[PDB]
Amino acid sequence: MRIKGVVLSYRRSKENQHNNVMIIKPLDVNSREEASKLIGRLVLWKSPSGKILKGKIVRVHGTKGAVRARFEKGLPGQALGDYVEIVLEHH
Repeated sequence: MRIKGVVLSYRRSKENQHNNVMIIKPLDVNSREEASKLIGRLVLWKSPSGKILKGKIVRVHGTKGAVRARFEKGLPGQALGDYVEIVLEHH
């Protein structure tokens, strides 16, 4: 299963762990429960660089089902409105 989402916003990782954060609103996930069972799942975002960065849903945002994912590559984008695919990893 891959869930389709819209990156509402990005956050520049100023931390030691340079993992580019994003406020994703999954079109299928509009409940807190459906979002909370996605903690750890692998999000595939398409960077403007023409690369598919892999990320991890670290925590959800409210009851809206909007998930917040940190991407290992930590590469910028500012592609506000771009689409992701949340791979139901389940480790």
